[PDB]
Amino acid sequence: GSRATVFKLGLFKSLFLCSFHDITRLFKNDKTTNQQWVLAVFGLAEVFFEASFELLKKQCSFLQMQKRSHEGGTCAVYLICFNTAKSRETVRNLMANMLNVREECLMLQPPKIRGLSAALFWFKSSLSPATLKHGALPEWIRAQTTLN
Amino acid sequence: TEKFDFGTMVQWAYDHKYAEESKIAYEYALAAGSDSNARAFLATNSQAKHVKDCATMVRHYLRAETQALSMPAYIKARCKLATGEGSWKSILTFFNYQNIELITFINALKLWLKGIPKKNCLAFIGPPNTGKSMLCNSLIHFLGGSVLSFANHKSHFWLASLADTRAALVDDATHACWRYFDTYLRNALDGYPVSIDRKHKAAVQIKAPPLLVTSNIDVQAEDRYLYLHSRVQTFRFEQPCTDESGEQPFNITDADWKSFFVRLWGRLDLIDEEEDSEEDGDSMRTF
Amino acid sequence: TEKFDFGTMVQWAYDHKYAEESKIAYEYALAAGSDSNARAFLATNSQAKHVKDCATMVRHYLRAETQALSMPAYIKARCKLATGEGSWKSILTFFNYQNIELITFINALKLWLKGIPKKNCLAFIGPPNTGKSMLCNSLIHFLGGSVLSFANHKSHFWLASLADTRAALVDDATHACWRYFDTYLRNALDGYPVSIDRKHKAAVQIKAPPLLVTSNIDVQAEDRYLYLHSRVQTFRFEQPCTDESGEQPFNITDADWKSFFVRLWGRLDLIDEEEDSEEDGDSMRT
DNA sequence: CCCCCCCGTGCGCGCTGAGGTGCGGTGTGAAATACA
DNA sequence: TGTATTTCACACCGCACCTCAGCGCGTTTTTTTTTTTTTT
Repeated sequence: GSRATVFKLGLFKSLFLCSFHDITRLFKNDKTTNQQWVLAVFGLAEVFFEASFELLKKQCSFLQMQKRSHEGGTCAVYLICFNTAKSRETVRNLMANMLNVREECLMLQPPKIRGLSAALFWFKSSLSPATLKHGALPEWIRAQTTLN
Repeated sequence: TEKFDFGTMVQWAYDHKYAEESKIAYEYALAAGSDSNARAFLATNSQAKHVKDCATMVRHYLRAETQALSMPAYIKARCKLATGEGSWKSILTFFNYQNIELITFINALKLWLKGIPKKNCLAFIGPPNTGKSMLCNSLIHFLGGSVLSFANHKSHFWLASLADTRAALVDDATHACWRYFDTYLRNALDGYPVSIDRKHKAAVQIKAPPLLVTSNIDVQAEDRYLYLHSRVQTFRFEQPCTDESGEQPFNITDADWKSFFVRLWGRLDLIDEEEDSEEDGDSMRTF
Repeated sequence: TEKFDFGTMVQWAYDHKYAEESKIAYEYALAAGSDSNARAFLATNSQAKHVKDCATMVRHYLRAETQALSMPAYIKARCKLATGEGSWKSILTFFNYQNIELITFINALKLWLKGIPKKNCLAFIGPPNTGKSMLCNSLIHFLGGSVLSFANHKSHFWLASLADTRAALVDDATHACWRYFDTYLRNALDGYPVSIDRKHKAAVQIKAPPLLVTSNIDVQAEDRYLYLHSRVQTFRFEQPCTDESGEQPFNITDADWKSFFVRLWGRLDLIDEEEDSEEDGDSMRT
């Protein structure tokens, strides 16, 4: 359980300088499946962040990961494109176990696939040397910065 | 669109500070993996001309960026560029090894850096194998100044390097070098403008930048160089130095110089004017 | 019918390392038989410009590629290119014929390659026709360096051949050459940057690369070179390496040096343990 | 269960030709106005 | 009911606009040259 709180949203914004709501759309039912997911994790240890990159690569067509911590705390973000569609219930169980964290430490919603600022978010992230990357960029992001 | 855009290439080349053509071409062809303008450039049948223009523009931007900084900003940038582990102790220990106070060296360094006339040349006089060139080469490496060579003084273009760098070094000045300074280049030690050529260029008249010389000859003792006693500050190096297992008992790093300048930003009296923008977005308006 | 595309032509040129312009022009005009782009080149109305631009682009690529290789990687790339079959036994037996243990030459190479100051020059001293130039020039040829020439020291333009290469040989340094080293290149043997000068150009300030010098004068016995004692490691080549009875028994082809390096990668304190996927990515630079 | 920042702009002078689109020089009459 | 007297109405045929990018597109003396001073 534990979708999110004013405190988790507040920390995300203080670190990434934009609202978690501006890069995701809403799935109110924990059973609806989808290949693409946006994940935010608070209080995650570095060794598990790095291990998750190698493990997710084997079941994904695309993956982009980054992290940002400060005085408040640490919180990473993942754009995950699974080879097979999964529900929030399933992804929640997979990632809490994989990252060695309580479910309350996570926030999960599918991506906002229409909107230039939302696409720019991922585009700008791909320009940092620290960002971990795997696979070909999703068409909605690519076509979000093209159009002649 | 896929049309190539030269401004982006110039911005990128300036971004990592690639100036020479070969590095620009190689690194850009490598970057062509994830740069739409790059994958456009590879197909543009006029690659060589674009590379030449990009290198020339980066050279222009960098050269006109360096010359636009007053001295304290230049030393600040050089301190920003210096990394390592060290301290000023690894210098003052050497000076005490040669039995000279550091306070006198600071009272000289302040004037030398300010370029004040008649006090704009430090001469380090010491017998061979006492460590002169070690300290001088370390200091001129930190100040990012060029080193001259009295070998070519038959060919008068050996001063060509004096047109850019802000701290010239002349190591192991013989009798001929001191006579040359006494007769011809008195103006530079004064500080009045001089004329200097540059291979295939015109004699660009500029003020003479500060110097730093090492010579066995004691100018302030001879009588032929009576007219240099009022243009040279000397420091005596007497105690011995490197003869031990290929490791000079003293080697001066860049961290030493960094902690030296930073710790003595008050005694050398280096500062800037009314400031309201120091740690901000660098003006990268070259795109 | 088939538009020209300079990119694939520069890719083809870099494929075969055809740096010079004339070879480009001739080989590509020959290849026009079975390469549509080459027929487009032949029908093109500005052929010479394309040849010149291709030559320039290939030169840029190759020069930058050479400059960017770290020293162990460059030794691997010079080990690949040396052709022939032989053995390090020639080096070992040459040395043991000069009564010099190999371990001495190793413990000198270990430093001389690392560029450690004050141990960055290896002098081979012995009366002539003793095998100095044999080993010294074979080793410089292996390292892809440039053989210098002490003769032109009347001009200061004889150091220009050190702006690029990573190993220099100064052959038969007489007293004049030793004095010149002691006076003007005091810095170079100390590893710190020097100021070389070329003809009709401007001086550049680069690090002094390693060196190999051959001389008949024992500098570590002279006194005016008291400074030179601390930055030159002497090697006494005394015995006659050349013909004992008419035919030189000893010669070091590139295979001998290559096998020497391959078997002595450990004791030199280098690293070529890449073995990444199969050999290397080496994808493309079109 | 709703807002604490992504975002620094436009191109070889010069052509010039097929392309088609339209209100008119001219396409020039059956309908349409009025005559007797 | 027969007939002089006229613009709208679909259009011959167009004068002439704007629209692209494949064709043209570049510097090299002076210094260094070994020459004879330039202490000796």
